[PDB]
Amino acid sequence: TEEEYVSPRFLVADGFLIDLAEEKPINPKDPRLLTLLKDHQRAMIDQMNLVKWNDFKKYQDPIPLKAKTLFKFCKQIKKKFLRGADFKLHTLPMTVLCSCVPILLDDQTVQYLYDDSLEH
Amino acid sequence: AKTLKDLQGWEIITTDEQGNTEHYLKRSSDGIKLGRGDSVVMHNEAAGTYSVYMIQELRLNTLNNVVELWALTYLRWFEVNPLAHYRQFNPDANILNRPLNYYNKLFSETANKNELYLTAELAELQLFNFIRVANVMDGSKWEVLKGNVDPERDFTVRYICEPTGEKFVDINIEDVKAYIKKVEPREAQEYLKDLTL
Repeated sequence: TEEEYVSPRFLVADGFLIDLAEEKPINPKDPRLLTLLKDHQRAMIDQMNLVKWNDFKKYQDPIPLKAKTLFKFCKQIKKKFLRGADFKLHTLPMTVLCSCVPILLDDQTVQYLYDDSLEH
Repeated sequence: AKTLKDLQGWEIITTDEQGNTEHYLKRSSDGIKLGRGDSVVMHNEAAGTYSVYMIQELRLNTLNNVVELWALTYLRWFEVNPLAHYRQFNPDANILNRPLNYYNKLFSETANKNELYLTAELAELQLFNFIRVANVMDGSKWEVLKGNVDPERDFTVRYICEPTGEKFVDINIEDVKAYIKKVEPREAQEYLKDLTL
């Protein structure tokens, strides 16, 4: 994984396309990008490795990420998760108030990304 | 091929001192007021992020309560031409060795992401896209405000420029606000557009 500013607004880091104007990750398949970006820019994104947001539908718990850049530029909120014995965080229903990044999938289910370099 | 929709929650107010020609919209619930010279944070579907404007005029109809909200468009940091900015504000601008991505990064990581840029381009606004009132201020006031900045509503403006993000010209946003709510729409818009020609 490598970092790079595809434009002043869009930054590609840690496998995600980061919309700096919104301070959050954006699906690399959002049609808006067809107009918001010029071909050479969208080509730069093709040549790079980006997480396919659909691979996320399959998971129920928030995902721990090793991405100093993503958490540096993305808004975060407080969310409550269960602290399991596998030392990971899980959906609620040993509680932890953890800050993380929310990303809206097509499945409409929200997936949560939290900083894995942190001990709670 | 047109329909009349009711501006839910809003109410037009006519005055000079008060009365039942000056105009300004007022929202029933909280009572916020919008008129010439006020800046607002608006939802921008196409852009996928908000845009900020300065209300330029409230065109009303003498017959029916039809309102048209018009305003000057601000540019946010990411709409500034990165190479133009570097060439006009950087001390050793003659050297542009690096690839475009480098200037994108430099600008993005050193710019005040809450500093807006005035432009003379008018746009008609639809109230349902209204998010909240924007606080657009002068650098002096912006300095006193640090440590208590609400990035959702607090902005600072020191230049006006072309919609493309070039030709930066100094302005006293307070003097502009004062001016805009003084003269007549067409006049102000004509003048604002000739500062970067």
